[PDB]
Amino acid sequence: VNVPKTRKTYCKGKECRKHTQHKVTQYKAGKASLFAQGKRRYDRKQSGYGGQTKQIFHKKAKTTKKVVLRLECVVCKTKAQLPLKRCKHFELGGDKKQKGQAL
Amino acid sequence: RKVLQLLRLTQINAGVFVRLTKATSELIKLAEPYVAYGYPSLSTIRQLVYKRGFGKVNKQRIALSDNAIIEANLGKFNILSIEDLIHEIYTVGPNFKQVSNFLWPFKLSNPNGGFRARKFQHFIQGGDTGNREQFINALVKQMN
Amino acid sequence: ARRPARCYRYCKNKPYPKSRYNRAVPDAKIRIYDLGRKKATVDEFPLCIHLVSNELEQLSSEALEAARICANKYITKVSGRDSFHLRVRVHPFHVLRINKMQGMRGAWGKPHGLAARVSIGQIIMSARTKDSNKDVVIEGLRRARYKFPGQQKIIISKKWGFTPLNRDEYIAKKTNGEVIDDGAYVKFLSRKGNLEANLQQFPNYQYS
Amino acid sequence: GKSRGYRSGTRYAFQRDFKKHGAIPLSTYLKVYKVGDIVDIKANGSIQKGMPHKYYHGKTGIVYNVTKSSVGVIINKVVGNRYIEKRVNLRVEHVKHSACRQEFLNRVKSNAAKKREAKANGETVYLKRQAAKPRGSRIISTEGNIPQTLAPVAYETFI
Amino acid sequence: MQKEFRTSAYHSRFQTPFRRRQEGKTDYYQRKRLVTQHKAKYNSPKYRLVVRFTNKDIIAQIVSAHITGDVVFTAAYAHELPRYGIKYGLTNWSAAYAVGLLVARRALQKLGLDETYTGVEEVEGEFELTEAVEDGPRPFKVFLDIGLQRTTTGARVFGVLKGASDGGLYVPHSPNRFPGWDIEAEELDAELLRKYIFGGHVAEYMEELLDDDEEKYKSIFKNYIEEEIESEDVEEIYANAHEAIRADPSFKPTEKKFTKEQYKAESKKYRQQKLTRAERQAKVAKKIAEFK
RNA sequence: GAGGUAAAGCGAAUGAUUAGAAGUCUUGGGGUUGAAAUGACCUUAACUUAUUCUCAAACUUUAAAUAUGUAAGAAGUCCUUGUUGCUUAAUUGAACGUGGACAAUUGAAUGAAGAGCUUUUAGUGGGCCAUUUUUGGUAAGCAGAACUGGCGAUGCGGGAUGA
RNA sequence: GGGUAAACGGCGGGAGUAACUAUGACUCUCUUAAGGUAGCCAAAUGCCUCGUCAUCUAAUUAGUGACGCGCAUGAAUGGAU
RNA sequence: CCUAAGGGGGACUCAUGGAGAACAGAAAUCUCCAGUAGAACAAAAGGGUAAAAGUCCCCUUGAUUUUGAUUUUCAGUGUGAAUACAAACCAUGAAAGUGUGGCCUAUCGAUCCUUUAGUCCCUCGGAAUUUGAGGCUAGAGGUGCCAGAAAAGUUACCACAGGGAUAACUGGCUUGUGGCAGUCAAGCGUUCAUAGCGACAUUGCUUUUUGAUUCUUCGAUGUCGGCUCUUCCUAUCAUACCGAAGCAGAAUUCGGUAAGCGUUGGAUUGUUCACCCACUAAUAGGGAACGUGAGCUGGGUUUAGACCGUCGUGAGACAGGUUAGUUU
RNA sequence: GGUUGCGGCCAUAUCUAGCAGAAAGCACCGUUCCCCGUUCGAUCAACCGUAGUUAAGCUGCUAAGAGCAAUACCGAGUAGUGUAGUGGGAGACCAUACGCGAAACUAUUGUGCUGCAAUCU
RNA sequence: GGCAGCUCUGCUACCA
Ligand SMILES: [Mg+2]
Ligand SMILES: [Mg+2]
Ligand SMILES: [Mg+2]
Ligand SMILES: [Mg+2]
Ligand SMILES: [Mg+2]
Ligand SMILES: [Mg+2]
Ligand SMILES: [Mg+2]
Ligand SMILES: [Mg+2]
Ligand SMILES: [Mg+2]
Ligand SMILES: [Mg+2]
Ligand SMILES: [Mg+2]
Ligand SMILES: [Mg+2]
Ligand SMILES: [Mg+2]
Ligand SMILES: [Mg+2]
Ligand SMILES: [Mg+2]
Ligand SMILES: [Mg+2]
Ligand SMILES: [Mg+2]
Ligand SMILES: [Mg+2]
Ligand SMILES: [Mg+2]
Ligand SMILES: [Mg+2]
Ligand SMILES: [Mg+2]
Ligand SMILES: [Mg+2]
Ligand SMILES: [Mg+2]
Ligand SMILES: [Mg+2]
Ligand SMILES: [Mg+2]
Ligand SMILES: [Mg+2]
Ligand SMILES: [Mg+2]
Ligand SMILES: [Mg+2]
Ligand SMILES: [Mg+2]
Ligand SMILES: [Mg+2]
Ligand SMILES: [Mg+2]
Ligand SMILES: [Mg+2]
Ligand SMILES: [Mg+2]
Ligand SMILES: [Mg+2]
Ligand SMILES: [Mg+2]
Ligand SMILES: [Mg+2]
Ligand SMILES: [Mg+2]
Ligand SMILES: [Mg+2]
Ligand SMILES: [Mg+2]
Ligand SMILES: [Mg+2]
Ligand SMILES: [Mg+2]
Ligand SMILES: [Mg+2]
Ligand SMILES: [Mg+2]
Ligand SMILES: [Mg+2]
Ligand SMILES: [Mg+2]
Ligand SMILES: [Mg+2]
Ligand SMILES: [Mg+2]
Ligand SMILES: [Mg+2]
Ligand SMILES: [Mg+2]
Ligand SMILES: [Mg+2]
Ligand SMILES: [Mg+2]
Ligand SMILES: [Mg+2]
Ligand SMILES: [Mg+2]
Ligand SMILES: [Mg+2]
Ligand SMILES: [Mg+2]
Ligand SMILES: [Mg+2]
Ligand SMILES: [Mg+2]
Ligand SMILES: [Mg+2]
Ligand SMILES: [Mg+2]
Ligand SMILES: [Mg+2]
Ligand SMILES: [Mg+2]
Ligand SMILES: [Mg+2]
Ligand SMILES: [Mg+2]
Ligand SMILES: [Mg+2]
Ligand SMILES: [Mg+2]
Ligand SMILES: [Mg+2]
Ligand SMILES: [Mg+2]
Ligand SMILES: [Mg+2]
Ligand SMILES: [Mg+2]
Ligand SMILES: [Zn+2]
Repeated sequence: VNVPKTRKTYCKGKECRKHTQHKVTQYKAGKASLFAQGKRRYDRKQSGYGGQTKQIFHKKAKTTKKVVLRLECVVCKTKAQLPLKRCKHFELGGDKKQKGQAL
Repeated sequence: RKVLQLLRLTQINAGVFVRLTKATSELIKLAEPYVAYGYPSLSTIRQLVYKRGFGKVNKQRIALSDNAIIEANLGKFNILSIEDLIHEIYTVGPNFKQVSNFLWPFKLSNPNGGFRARKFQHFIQGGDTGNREQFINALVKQMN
Repeated sequence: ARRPARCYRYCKNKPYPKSRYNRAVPDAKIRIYDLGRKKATVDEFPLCIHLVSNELEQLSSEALEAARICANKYITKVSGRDSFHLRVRVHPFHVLRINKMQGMRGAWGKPHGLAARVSIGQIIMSARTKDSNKDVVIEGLRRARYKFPGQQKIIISKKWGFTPLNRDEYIAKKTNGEVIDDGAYVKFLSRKGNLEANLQQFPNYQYS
Repeated sequence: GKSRGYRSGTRYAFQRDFKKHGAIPLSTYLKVYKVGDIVDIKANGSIQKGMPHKYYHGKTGIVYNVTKSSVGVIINKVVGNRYIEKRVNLRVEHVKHSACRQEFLNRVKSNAAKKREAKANGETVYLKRQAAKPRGSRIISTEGNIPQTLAPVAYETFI
Repeated sequence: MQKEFRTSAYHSRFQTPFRRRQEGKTDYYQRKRLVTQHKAKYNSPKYRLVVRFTNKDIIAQIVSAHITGDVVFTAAYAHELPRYGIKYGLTNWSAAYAVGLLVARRALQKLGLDETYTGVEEVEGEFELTEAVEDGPRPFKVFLDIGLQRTTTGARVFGVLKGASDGGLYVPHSPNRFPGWDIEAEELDAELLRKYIFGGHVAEYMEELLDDDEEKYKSIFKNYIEEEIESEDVEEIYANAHEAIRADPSFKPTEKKFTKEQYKAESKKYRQQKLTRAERQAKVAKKIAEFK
């Protein structure tokens, strides 16, 4: 899958409310904070004796992930998110197909 | 089963009068393996109505023992007597529907003399079901 | 190897032919369907005799081969190899299946053999010959009947050879120039199409 | 493994008619549908948008909605022990006016015309349809038509 | 050696196209897109500006489609132009403009939208759409149907487009197919378009050819020579015609030298008639007999 | 209205398939011509043409029976003209209306211990058998589906006996 | 990174070849950490198997003695006596 | 899987065949004619498609935003997928139009938690500011047992609740397989189809084989074989009487009525089976809950001890071998 | 009646081989300054209607024409099928009773009809 | 998913 690094979609920002030029980037999940309430609760539950208190997922089945595009408006810097289908290979702004050539 | 219910034939040896059209003939064809029918004469109709004639009065089975019973229920259709009713059935009249529906289904006995050796095969093939066409009178004489 | 034929006598399954869906199917035992003087012209053999099925049934390719061989052997022995033209009129296109060659789990069988599905009144074998060779050809078919299961009738045809015309309509169309040879068969005149080609192909056509 | 996809089993239902493939004749696009019209549903295989499900192929219903290229049709489907009202969006290529309307709407006009004339003539007319009745008596002439006697024929083999 | 192709099975299974597709005259894809109307605008028709060019004529018709066949609203032909003062070049780009203006004015006369929606009375070649008047009926909307004719910038069909638009009809369009459109600099040079509207290209050809190849000028521009029409007075021929077209756009049918019955009787003499069944049967019998 | 099963068809498409016949080999070999000419001849095999025997659950032009959708009015039909920001070039339509006309043959049959509506809760969620259709299997008192009727849950007369 | 098997344990396949044939001392080839050594055996361990030969008997799927490409014998998981 | 293989527009016509053109030939490229699609359309198969949905070219991001309705599976719940609109904002085209991903039918995922985007809005409750945290709306990180626990073995030391819903006997249905018997008659038999046989086929019987099934029995019908004893069947090995021969005699072979009468002693093996030695008129085949264990015996199998080989890291396994093992 | 433009149904309209076509129309046809598109003004664009032609297109007619369409004392009330019996038959299957009812085949006939506008010997 | 060395080996980490 090859997706161009720019895109003109609708901007939901109050300033724009229209199709503007956007910059496309792949979304990357942030680092899990230690002070998130679910993390704070988990650490308290794990302390002391009792062993592992919550379940740990093992039976992985997916071999891909859904790629999310981060679209930042060049006018007002409002971001938007778009999930794509499951692809094993994804590049941003790769070389476009050239039809009519030999091996 | 639904066809026999719509002909008001919900027991064995129950008899009813039907006016022949395309619709009622195609009804009777469906019930043919379960019924014996034919063309009734005037004397057969008279004997049926006289001996086993009952009227549907307020959803009750009332004997036709007096002409006032017939008049109170069929005078708006110009039926004032048991003979008016017999005529209306026999010469299929403009008010055949009301007169035949007013008549409770006839509850006949078993034949005096029995049926043929095996009832449930067509009259043509030596049985009893289907259209026998003038021999319904002999059968009714046996059963009425 | 082969089960008794009683295991496959009746048309219990839908027709199961060779296709893109079953491919590893063996060949039928019968490969030759025309015997005797198959190149004889229509006028040489006026008499047709049929072996007709009185059964809705399945006949194995093995039985077809055996009956064909029996009839051919007898008729060539008694009257000569060129005194008749025998044709087998049923082709085994239905594949029989065998299971054993667990239990009932996964019991879909493998191809085992071939059979022809015949109806009542269906012709199994046809023999065109001369009239004087009737009793021989009949006796050739009557023996072949022993190789088949069920009931078969030997019926002398009303028609001229393997043609669809009676022995009288054929003579009428023959003396009227409406029949021409085509090798072992004939072509009949048509009153439709190009008039010139029709006239050229049937020069002796006494038009009315 | 069972397969129960949307268009399973529609191999022949959604086929075009023999020698009738290709472009749609434009009378299909010139018909006018109003709310309350009775329409037959027949999927056209060459238009895949707005296509009915295979259940509605061959069903007749009432138009309830009219859009740019489609009509909404109300269908009653049996689900267990009752009917459920189904609302199907269909492009007009899969829709045709039901010919049962035009016959009954003509009988309404004919009844109105017959009734008004009878009032003008001061007589009566009966407008209820009647089933076919048994035929009356008749006399069959045999001049040129003397009865020909037939017999069952003997058995013959024709092969 | 090879299989004969035109078998009876080939003919039996052949599905002939639509009659008017096999004639190569109707593009049914485009026709479906043009004709089909929004189903919630129930019986309101879509009106097409059918523009067709023959070798000698320009046909412009305003058409709405129905189940029994298309119905003409009005029609203007190029051979009507001599009535308005244009006698030669009845297939110019300018003749196309004149035909479009004529059909627009005639349609608006038929509807009653003459005083309202006059159009572009002073043709300067600027791109413009007929705007509706507030508190009044909307302009007659018409869609261009160029049929199988190719879309090129400078084509004559868009001459009828521009004429009809200037005549007061609302015909949706863009100016990037007009003569004088700069594709690199996406603006319309209205001077060159105005040149084309008033026969400027033809007049310039007359002037440029006269001083270079006089013999070809004598053959190509004969009618102008025997009409004493020079280049400088070419424009007025159109400029007056426009005015004349606006003065009386009503249709005047040609007075017919013969009646319908006379035409039919004359034409029926030159029409072979099918042989009776008996005639061809006798022919077959004779051909059989002469074969002996 | 819808359908593609039974049947039928295959000198109709696809696929399978028996036999000859007549042509072309110029883009098949063997032999015989040829001193060598690829230019003939005998042959088999190829194709081509018109025929011929036999077939298809996952082939088909055609195409049932049974089963199946809708309609058979008063919430209808017709006439006139009111509303809108929708729609039309519009005074066009769309939808919903005011007012007027059509009365029990108010628009097929037959039947109707009446129609409609609601709440709440039990048991059950092993099934089996018969006719017909039907799948696997050599078959099975075998395994699995379709429609109906039964047994289960049911005694009574008959089948000696028997869900 | 090194040591250690009287630690746990492990201890190979495919073709050709000698003035008949058979076998293969010999050679080639793949490959291991090493490729089962001394011994022993159809043994309480061998499937095929009631192995083959000898002896014992009139006759022995038993016994014993031989043989050994040993399904899957073998050295202090001790081998042979 | 695809930034096009999505969207719009335009132009063109495909597979293949024939006839022609230097090298060039069966296959290079060019030309004409024929060509209903016999091509192609990402991927299964089916449907669909010819001035296109196919091939090539031009422009693009509608594969966008907001939240409702509907179809399928359906409980008319969820998920997936799809349909027709409303309100925006766009692409494309002269335009009508078309476009809310892929021509259609598959290509996918809850609560809790985390993370990002949006609103920069609400809350941190004695009052504020700034960090931090918590909320609201939409995605993503995943459960493939796919309406979604967090999870290795062994038990031959074993336990419990049950199950004839279910295996290991007999019995019952069936008879493929096993066994036995016919019909036809190409051949064999010096000649000669049928004395004796008999291919290619085809019809049966039997329940002495083994399967198939799972109806009965799991609050138990004592599961191998032998010994002992009785009886029955006949598809007859012997004995009685006979018919046939490729019957000279003798011997033998084929067949009929026949179950009256008999059908053995041993070596090896737990064996059923087998295989030899020997006698004999003959050493036929079977059934009776695969007769027969409150009749026996207990060699085998199949509790617990123990050894070996192979397998396993191990506990242990072996339908492999071996030895000892309460018979009321 | 012919012809053109736009059509409806979408072969009774298609296909093959011949022949004819007055008037108008349509068509082929001529040219390259201009808008435009190509390897190629062949297609597409524009210009002239001037120099020519019915040769082709188009239209009609012909053919025991191919195909297609329709019809039927054609085949055939056949094949199939709903319902029934303590019908036949070891079975495979079959007959009968009350109903529905083909396809192929055969024969005959036909070979576009038509709406709006304009135009014409 | 973090470190680190030679497309990658080693160690460490594990609530959907
Ligand atoms: Mg703590
Ligand atoms: Mg804890
Ligand atoms: Mg701790
Ligand atoms: Mg008595
Ligand atoms: Mg009796
Ligand atoms: Mg079966
Ligand atoms: Mg199992
Ligand atoms: Mg269809
Ligand atoms: Mg789509
Ligand atoms: Mg177009
Ligand atoms: Mg079919
Ligand atoms: Mg089907
Ligand atoms: Mg069939
Ligand atoms: Mg057919
Ligand atoms: Mg075929
Ligand atoms: Mg409950
Ligand atoms: Mg429950
Ligand atoms: Mg159960
Ligand atoms: Mg119960
Ligand atoms: Mg009962
Ligand atoms: Mg009793
Ligand atoms: Mg009995
Ligand atoms: Mg060694
Ligand atoms: Mg050893
Ligand atoms: Mg041992
Ligand atoms: Mg001993
Ligand atoms: Mg020994
Ligand atoms: Mg030893
Ligand atoms: Mg070892
Ligand atoms: Mg050691
Ligand atoms: Mg060891
Ligand atoms: Mg694209
Ligand atoms: Mg695409
Ligand atoms: Mg296009
Ligand atoms: Mg739903
Ligand atoms: Mg859903
Ligand atoms: Mg799904
Ligand atoms: Mg637009
Ligand atoms: Mg849109
Ligand atoms: Mg959160
Ligand atoms: Mg507070
Ligand atoms: Mg506080
Ligand atoms: Mg998620
Ligand atoms: Mg998870
Ligand atoms: Mg689960
Ligand atoms: Mg689940
Ligand atoms: Mg445990
Ligand atoms: Mg164990
Ligand atoms: Mg059980
Ligand atoms: Mg058996
Ligand atoms: Mg058997
Ligand atoms: Mg056997
Ligand atoms: Mg011999
Ligand atoms: Mg059991
Ligand atoms: Mg038990
Ligand atoms: Mg006991
Ligand atoms: Mg006991
Ligand atoms: Mg005996
Ligand atoms: Mg004997
Ligand atoms: Mg005895
Ligand atoms: Mg012993
Ligand atoms: Mg037994
Ligand atoms: Mg026992
Ligand atoms: Mg005992
Ligand atoms: Mg005991
Ligand atoms: Mg023991
Ligand atoms: Mg033990
Ligand atoms: Mg080990
Ligand atoms: Mg002891
Ligand atoms: Zn913005």
